[PDB]
Amino acid sequence: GLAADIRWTAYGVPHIRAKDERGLGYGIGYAYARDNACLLAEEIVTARGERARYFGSEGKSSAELDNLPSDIFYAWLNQPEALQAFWQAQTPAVRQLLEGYAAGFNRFLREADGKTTSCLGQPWLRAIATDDLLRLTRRLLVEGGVGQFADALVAAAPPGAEK
Amino acid sequence: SNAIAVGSERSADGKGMLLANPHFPWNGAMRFYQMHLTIPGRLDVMGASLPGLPVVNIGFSRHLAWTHTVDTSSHFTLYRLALDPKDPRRYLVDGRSLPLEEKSVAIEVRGADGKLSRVEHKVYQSIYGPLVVWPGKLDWNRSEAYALRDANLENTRVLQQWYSINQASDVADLRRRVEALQGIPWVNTLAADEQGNALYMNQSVVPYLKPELIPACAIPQLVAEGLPALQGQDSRCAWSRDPAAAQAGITPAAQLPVLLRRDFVQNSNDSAWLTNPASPLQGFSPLVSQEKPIGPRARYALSRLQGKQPLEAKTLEEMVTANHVFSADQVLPDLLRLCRDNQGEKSLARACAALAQWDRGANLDSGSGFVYFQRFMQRFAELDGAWKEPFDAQRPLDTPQGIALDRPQVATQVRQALADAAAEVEKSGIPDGARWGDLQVSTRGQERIAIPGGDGHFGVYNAIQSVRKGDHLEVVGGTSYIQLVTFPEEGPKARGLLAFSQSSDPRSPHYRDQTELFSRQQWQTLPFSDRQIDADPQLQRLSIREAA
Repeated sequence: GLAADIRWTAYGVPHIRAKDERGLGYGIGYAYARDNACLLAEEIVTARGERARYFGSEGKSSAELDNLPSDIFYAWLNQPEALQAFWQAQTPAVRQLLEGYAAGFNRFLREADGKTTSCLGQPWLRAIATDDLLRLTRRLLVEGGVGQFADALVAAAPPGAEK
Repeated sequence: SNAIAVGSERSADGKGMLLANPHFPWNGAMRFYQMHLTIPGRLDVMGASLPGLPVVNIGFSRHLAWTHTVDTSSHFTLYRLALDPKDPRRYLVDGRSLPLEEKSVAIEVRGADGKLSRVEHKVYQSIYGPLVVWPGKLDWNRSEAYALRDANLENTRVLQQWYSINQASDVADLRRRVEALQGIPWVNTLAADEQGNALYMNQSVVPYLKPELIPACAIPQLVAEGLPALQGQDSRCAWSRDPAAAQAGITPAAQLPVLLRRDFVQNSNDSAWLTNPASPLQGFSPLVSQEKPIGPRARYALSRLQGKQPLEAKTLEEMVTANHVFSADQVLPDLLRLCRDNQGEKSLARACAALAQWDRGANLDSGSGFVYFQRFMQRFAELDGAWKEPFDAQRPLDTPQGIALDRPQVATQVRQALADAAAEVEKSGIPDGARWGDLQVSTRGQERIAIPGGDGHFGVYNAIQSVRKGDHLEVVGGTSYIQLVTFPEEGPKARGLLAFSQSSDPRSPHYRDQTELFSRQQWQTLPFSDRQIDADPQLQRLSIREAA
């Protein structure tokens, strides 16, 4: 199955040991959830294009984009066909790292009682899938490109009959 | 971001050394996180990573340390479309009218009443990519529109690339691994190894045009404004193909800048050009690297690095912790002379006194002279021909310098600029005697923590960006994961901090512990060996498992 040995040193730095990528990913996802589950959950909402669904149109993402334009952009960027192509192009090692991460993040969520997590019980805090990690990866990928034109993409519409 | 790699010809110990000082957000999807990863026998790497990525992005291993800085290369191009004069949803390529594709997305929106409604939105796309509008610059009218082709949309190699970097043994191996896969999206790579090699690579995913196409395909006015814009009505302006590239239409690795030295390499987000001025990098595509004036952080770094004296770890650490406002070196001496020339102008007295007192830094205890200087500099930037020594391409390290006070017009405008800044500062409601650390903070629960450093645009190597929030400047990004690595005989010695602390959750014991240390500029050991890990009296262990 999946298994990891985790040691934390001062300041909460994890040291993860495993015999393979799936177990290594399991350790990473668990350790990261313990520190940052709410952050990852929010950013996954953003990369799924679901901010307006949970927070309405008057809010912004942590990139300071309005929620509805951000959602249009990420719904476009992270369409099912794009995520499937990206997944199909991954090596077994990377697929295993991602499978392990999702499972380790979700194990922390099942066990959490609030010691280090402020958003338990929120509807947007939920078990994650490897596709969510692909969404995050793609969001980061385009930060030097079309991501800087997200508002401009959403604004692009043909003219009417103006003079 | 800043990075400095030192090799065997300049390090005090004759081995490699690396300073990693990325400047990234303090919150959100680019918030660094420290971790050490081991699969015994074949993977042992430590550093920091971005949220959701099961790999180390900046880090070190037994014989190698590496980091990244955002590069100046273009990672997309814009295409100016020639619209079909009968139909603005069609565009012409080689005179042939093509339809835009329309892809609709559907979004759920929570309303004032709490119910969901469905919003549908059309995304228009050309053969190049989606259309983009910047009102007043990139319009979509009846003649033209603009589409954007992003080179990293087909970069499915990005996770694999850092997985491979995490396995690299030394600088030669790191260079092979990156040149082989070309999965780095938009950063430079700098690295040092124990043997004393210092490496700079501008090896990222960059649209490729053969040299003869570049002047033919450019939109001149937009390229002059820094936009990588091409003629989208001409099929010959498609990105060029080369079998050696790892991805269709990107630049092959042999055509991208690399410098391998034994003295040093550095980068602070300028182009490859002056990575090490003893061996300028020139002759690349303008999509890749241009010879532009370097910014004050790199000018600062080169002022400390050039020469013959050995570099110690402490030297590199203090380049960060000095918080020196290097832009002051270029303007403050002539500005103070102007103050002395105007001791009768009552409106300037407080600014001149603050500027004169100032330690020229962005330390917690630095006085209000820093704030006067920033506001003055924001106005100085708008003046024309005010440098005494303008940028000289034959003296890129030492220009521009000085205020052209001998030109009566400049003296007038610079004095006005100072009076304006002085009035602006004094109109703010900042307490008399407040120091920089009283103003610039990072909020933790309802405590604040004073944060040293200042905006990289003023040449502060410890770059910190903040925004006014009520009565203070709230830090939003800047120095983040710090790592300084050397290679003594027992194993790598890594020192640093994660400035904003491991956890973003106020409930965590690790929400503000390194931020207190960052405030005090007290870097710490990054334990890597089993010996270092076991010597930690805070050590906690947990083993976990589940079925797949």
